Amino acid sequence: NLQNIIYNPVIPFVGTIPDQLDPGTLIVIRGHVPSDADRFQVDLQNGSSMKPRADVAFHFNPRFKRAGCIVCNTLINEKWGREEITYDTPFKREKSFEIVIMVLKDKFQVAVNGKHTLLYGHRIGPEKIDTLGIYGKVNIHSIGFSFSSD
Amino acid sequence: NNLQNIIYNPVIPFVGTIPDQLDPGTLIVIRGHVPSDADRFQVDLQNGSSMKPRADVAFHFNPRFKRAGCIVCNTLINEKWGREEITYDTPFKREKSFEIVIMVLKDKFQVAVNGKHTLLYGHRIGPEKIDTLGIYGKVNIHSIGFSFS
Ligand SMILES: OC[C@H]1O[C@@H](O[C@H]2[C@H](O)[C@@H](O)[C@H](O)O[C@@H]2CO)[C@H](O)[C@@H](O)[C@H]1O
Ligand SMILES: OC[C@H]1O[C@@H](O[C@H]2[C@H](O)[C@@H](O)[C@H](O)O[C@@H]2CO)[C@H](O)[C@@H](O)[C@H]1O
Ligand SMILES: [Cl-]
Ligand SMILES: [Cl-]
Ligand SMILES: [Cl-]
Repeated sequence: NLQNIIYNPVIPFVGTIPDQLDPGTLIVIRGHVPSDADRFQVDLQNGSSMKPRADVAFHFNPRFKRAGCIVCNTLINEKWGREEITYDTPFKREKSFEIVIMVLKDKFQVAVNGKHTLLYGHRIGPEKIDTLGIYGKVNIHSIGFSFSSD
Repeated sequence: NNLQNIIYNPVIPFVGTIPDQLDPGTLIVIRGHVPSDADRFQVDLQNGSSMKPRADVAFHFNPRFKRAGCIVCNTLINEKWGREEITYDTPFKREKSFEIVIMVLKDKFQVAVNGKHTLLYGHRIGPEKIDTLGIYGKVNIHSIGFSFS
């Protein structure tokens, strides 16, 4: 059911999501971490404004320093909320990945390389998300959606 | 019989509490028969048993028998149905017995009937929210049991 919106995008990438993130929607992102990455992020946004910065419903932020971790959070009206830090991370420098974000009624579920990684409860209604951004030190092969509606 | 909380010949419609969480690898095993004149039946994995307002249905597994037959799968959230996922390759038949095995995975249900893979259904509600098994419609149930993880 997977409809890619882009292949091999320049980073940072900001694109419109062409349908609503209804429960059962999948987001699939394939890419590769450069050898000298410190971090990258996948942001599910309400719009693409820079000034002031668009709300980030779901900020998914792998960080590579020390033992590595993933930080998840939400940006509302240019303020970050409570960090949810996952210390069990599958990402590594100079390694390829496939991220699958499953949109559920109450939360996102993320799996990497076919293995569950983390959950993150909705803080912004997922119906408000219309934009996906990818930022930081990462190579992206593809970004696709499997919409519930299709 | 390694199954757990086995019930025979429940009264239909059946609404029962699932006796443990639907963790990955959990099985729900339902043996029964399709009446000769069935239109449809359903197996519903529900968040509670409220009738009004109607409990959320994480997984509605709905064999339909008109025309060439099919299985409709869907989810009910806050009393509204989502987009149907229709399986046209259906193993069910009027007057035929079945054994349904629902395997719960972290990201989907995997359903087999009489030992044959039937369909996949990706989660729309987290399966940890499911505490209730409903069986409704034109169907005969011989047994229900579970294999937990
Ligand atoms: O919360 C996501 C957000 O983190 C910012 O950095 C935080 C940092 O994670 C924390 O350990 C420190 O105590 O506060 C910092 C200031 O906000 C990042 O700057 C931002 O890009 C997001 O990743
Ligand atoms: O989707 C499950 C749901 O279907 C309802 O019937 C649908 C029907 O399948 C569809 O063809 C039509 O467009 O809308 C009907 C109402 O949503 C059933 O009423 C319900 O019991 C479930 O089986
Ligand atoms: Cl940021
Ligand atoms: Cl949920
Ligand atoms: Cl119904």
